[PDB]
Amino acid sequence: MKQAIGFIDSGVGGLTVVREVLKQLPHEQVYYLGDTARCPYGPRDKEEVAKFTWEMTNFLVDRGIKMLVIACNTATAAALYDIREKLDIPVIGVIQPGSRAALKATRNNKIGVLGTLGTVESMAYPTALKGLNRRVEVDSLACPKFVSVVESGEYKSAIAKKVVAESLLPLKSTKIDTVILGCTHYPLLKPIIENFMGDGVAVINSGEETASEVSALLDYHNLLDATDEEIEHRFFTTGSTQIFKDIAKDWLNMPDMTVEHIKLGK
Amino acid sequence: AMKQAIGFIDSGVGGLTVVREVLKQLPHEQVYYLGDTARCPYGPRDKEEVAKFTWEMTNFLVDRGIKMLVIACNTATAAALYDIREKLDIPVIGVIQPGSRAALKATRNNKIGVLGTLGTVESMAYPTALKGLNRRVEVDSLACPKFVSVVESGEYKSAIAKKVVAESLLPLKSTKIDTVILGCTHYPLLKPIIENFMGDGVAVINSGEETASEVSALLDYHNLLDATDEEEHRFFTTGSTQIFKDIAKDWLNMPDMTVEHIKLG
Ligand SMILES: [Ca+2]
Ligand SMILES: [Ca+2]
Ligand SMILES: [Cl-]
Ligand SMILES: [Cl-]
Repeated sequence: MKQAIGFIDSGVGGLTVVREVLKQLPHEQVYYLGDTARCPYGPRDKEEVAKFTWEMTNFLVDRGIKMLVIACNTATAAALYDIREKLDIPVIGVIQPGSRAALKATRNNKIGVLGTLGTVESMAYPTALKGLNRRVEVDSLACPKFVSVVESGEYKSAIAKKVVAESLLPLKSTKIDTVILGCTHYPLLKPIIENFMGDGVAVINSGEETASEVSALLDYHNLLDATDEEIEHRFFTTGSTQIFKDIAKDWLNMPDMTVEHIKLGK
Repeated sequence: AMKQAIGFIDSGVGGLTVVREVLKQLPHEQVYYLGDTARCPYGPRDKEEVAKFTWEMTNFLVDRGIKMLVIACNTATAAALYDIREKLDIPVIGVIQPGSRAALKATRNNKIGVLGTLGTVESMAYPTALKGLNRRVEVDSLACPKFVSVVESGEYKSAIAKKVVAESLLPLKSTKIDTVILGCTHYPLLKPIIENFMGDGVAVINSGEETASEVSALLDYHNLLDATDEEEHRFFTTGSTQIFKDIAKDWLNMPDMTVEHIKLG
């Protein structure tokens, strides 16, 4: 009768959300699916992204999940409303939780948003933020290089420092006191970004609030488990299981995990 | 008439510690607040009576057209949350679960102290919630019956408050507890004194912030967030309006507040 929390993503970035779920909800089993054969999603057409997101959704629903996290900013924007309406389990994305966390952390209502070209172009974060607080001013900044620096493992190195300083220089001209990491890969750069931005700026890992919302929703529906003793996490990918496993076992401190290859769509 | 309020119910001024954070995180939402000052304390009351009173406050605010309810009182949450959630057609949340999440996020060694009322402690709601989230947590609870009295009397910044806090909390210093949950919504009014007493190795937690984020999340989830530009909060007490205003205006920074007296019985 034990059921997983499902996570869907285009790749490995959603693992940063899983990381916070492991901390905050240690009794819950996680089923994660990264569609690495077809990432990036950012460049793709909304219809296509919804179709892909439904394929991933349907796969995890067949596997038995009691809640779904769309742990991808692009998929969250393209499909959240339709999936939430059609499924009878709770479904959330990462954008409303990140926005909430920013509104909690800000003191001057000047917020920065870092993300992919697609994310920043969507205006999803400004729309969420401003709907909650009309006084907020939001500066959005595309950071095209960051995903590569993280996936390639360079995110602690001298390269990351230079890439962060280069990319975020515009933000230094502002009085922003809060920066939302609006791409699930970006938490791996968080210490470097905090260093560049300085001690007056709160840097938001939206996985932390997302995990809290999962916990709250599970409680709200009386679905929280009491033990981790028969926990069997499962990781699924459409791309290379080895490349995925190599990253995941490091980010999640899980040397013994198993990654299942799957075939979706076409 | 198009905006509807979020309702908050409490034994007295404690619920204001949740309201403060709602005003911050949800600045366009209207608050309707009811404190049952005339029957405070709820702490030493039997669970059946706490539930009865909590239902009285609920009915009052439901009749005023609230769109969501926050039980901003820990003993009431323990007594009545599930029954009120189950019977109402509007979302209802309590304050024990958010406090429990917040404490577990702050702890470094998994050793948590809970301060609360006699009723909250007897219920074991906090240890049950905490261990339900992380079975490796170690929880110790302490009943602090004088704390509510000092807060409701407007004496929470005084020499007497400092003595009472020192008297009650001294046993926590003989432990390795690194996190203390303020498990009565009145207790944040005493937080500077408690922080100074406990010292800097101990995270003292006001769960109002975590409660307000949950209110925000549930409104969004159910498509209940206010999208209008209407500009008027309403406070109700079963005791003296002046004494309530003196405390509320200190805690909230809201010089022009509307406070009215009501009868529940
Ligand atoms: Ca109204
Ligand atoms: Ca231990
Ligand atoms: Cl008591
Ligand atoms: Cl209480």
